[PDB]
Amino acid sequence: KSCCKSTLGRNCYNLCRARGAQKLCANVCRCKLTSGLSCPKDFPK
Amino acid sequence: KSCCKSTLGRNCYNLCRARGAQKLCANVCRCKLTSGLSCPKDFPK
Amino acid sequence: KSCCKSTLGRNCYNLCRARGAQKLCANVCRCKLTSGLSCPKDFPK
Amino acid sequence: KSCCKSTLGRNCYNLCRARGAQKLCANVCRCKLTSGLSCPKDFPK
Repeated sequence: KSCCKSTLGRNCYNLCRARGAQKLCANVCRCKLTSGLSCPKDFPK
Repeated sequence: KSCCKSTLGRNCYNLCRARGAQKLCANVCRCKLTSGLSCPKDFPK
Repeated sequence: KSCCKSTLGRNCYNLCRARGAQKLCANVCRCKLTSGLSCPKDFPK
Repeated sequence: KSCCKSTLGRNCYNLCRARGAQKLCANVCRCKLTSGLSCPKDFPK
């Protein structure tokens, strides 16, 4: 699951995924990938 | 597939998975992960 | 995809998968695992 | 996702996948595998 800090980072990640991998997109859009089924409180977007 | 020993361990695993990986949750909730499509007799929950 | 040589090997594999991994079950039931979407002529079951 | 350069390469890849892996089929049919959800402009088929 990807978990972003802001709505900005969420749009960033989704657009990035058109051509990039999860892991690279998470980094550039300041998002976090988690193994859990829910996002932490601090990465709710 | 995850296979737990008790109902307690099952609730434990399911809640744990909100933020943890299968493998760490199995350990802490005393469950077992199997490659089979069914659970052994001793981990039926 | 699993591809078996006989119907016997097919029942064997399916039952085996209740508790075993694809790779171990293929071996014991004399089946083959393929990356292709179809089975070879010689493993049609 | 697989992304091919021509329709020819697309038919090539799809037929190849009946018996081959993604990675080998991409190579022989001159296609590219991408982690992105969309294909680059130069591999649109």
